[PDB]
Amino acid sequence: GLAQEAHNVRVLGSGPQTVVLAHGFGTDQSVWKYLVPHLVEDYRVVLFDIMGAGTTNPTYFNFERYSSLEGYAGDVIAILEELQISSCVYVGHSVSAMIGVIASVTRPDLFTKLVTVAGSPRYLNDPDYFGGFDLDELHELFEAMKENYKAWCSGFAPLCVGADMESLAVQEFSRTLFNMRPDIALSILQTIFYSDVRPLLPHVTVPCHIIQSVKDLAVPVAVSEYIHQSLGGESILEVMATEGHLPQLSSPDVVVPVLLRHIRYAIAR
Ligand SMILES: [Mg+2]
Ligand SMILES: [Mg+2]
Ligand code: NA
Repeated sequence: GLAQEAHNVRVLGSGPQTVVLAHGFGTDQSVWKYLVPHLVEDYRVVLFDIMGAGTTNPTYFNFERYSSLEGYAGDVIAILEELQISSCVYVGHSVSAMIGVIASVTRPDLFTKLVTVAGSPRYLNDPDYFGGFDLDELHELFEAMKENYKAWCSGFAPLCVGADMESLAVQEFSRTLFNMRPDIALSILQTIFYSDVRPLLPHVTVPCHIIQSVKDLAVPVAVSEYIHQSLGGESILEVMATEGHLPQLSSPDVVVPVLLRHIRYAIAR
């Protein structure tokens, strides 16, 4: 299939229950490597890479399509229809959280449940909302990406994963970051940091399970609280006693059980 080839779609497990695992910026579907073995016995598991990941063809990259998160939401829908999947649980890491939120407002029929890991509808600050970042901070971040991409990746990965340089996850993430073509990495990260999905949250109807590390460089806990307060369907908040923006990769011993519970169980009342 077209989307299956372009997004490295892999379908594992078995059964009528389907779980889609969608990774965030700088990594790929390997971010789920410790969760997948605990799902395949009970679920059909759909893995894919978002366009622009270092595992995808950079000559392909459609800069206009991916200048807005709507392009990534369209990709999710196209993958499910190409796979003829009419219903799934969608687990979205970082940017893939809001991508699933957007896809669920366009096509609520495709999702029985959203599970977000370190999602945020807005990273910039305004007088009534603290996203965590201001404009000149972002400017200097983007200039570092342009000036020395390898040095940027090497400094960014430990801060993002929230661990020392020699952490396994830091080293994995350093490598997947540096496999992105620098102009594509910059374009995607600008699309992410300048997004605003806040107006869409009240229009969500799919129940959402909102997960993050208590200490996440990219997501203040107050943002997760804001998501819970703004969503138009049922939702539950579970802040984890972990540090890091890729907690399913760096702290799987405790984060995999959290994800399993929220994939498996419905919100009470
Ligand atoms: Mg991201
Ligand atoms: Mg206001
Ligand atoms: Na639904």
